[PDB]
Amino acid sequence: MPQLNTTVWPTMITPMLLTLFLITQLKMLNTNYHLPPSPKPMKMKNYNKPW
Amino acid sequence: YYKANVAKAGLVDDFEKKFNALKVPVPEDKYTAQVDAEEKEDVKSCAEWVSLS
Repeated sequence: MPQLNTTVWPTMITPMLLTLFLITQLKMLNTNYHLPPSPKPMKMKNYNKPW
Repeated sequence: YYKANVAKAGLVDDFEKKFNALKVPVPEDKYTAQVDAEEKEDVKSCAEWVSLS
């Protein structure tokens, strides 16, 4: 089994740690879901006329 | 009706004299000036609030 040849094990481990812990995560951080544009038509800090 | 129908000595006549020259007290306002002042104050407050609006 070529999977047991431990000589090429760093070549398979070092890029993965860059791809899984740096690049894919930097691409998920740039995937953002903004909160809904919910517009409140009820917002009026008013008060009775000056009486 | 009270000169020619009253046979009494001048009582009608002195009554009419005392009545022709009676000073009946005309009441004074004493209350409109202060409500005018209150209207001025209220107009001031209302114009201030309107500038805010």
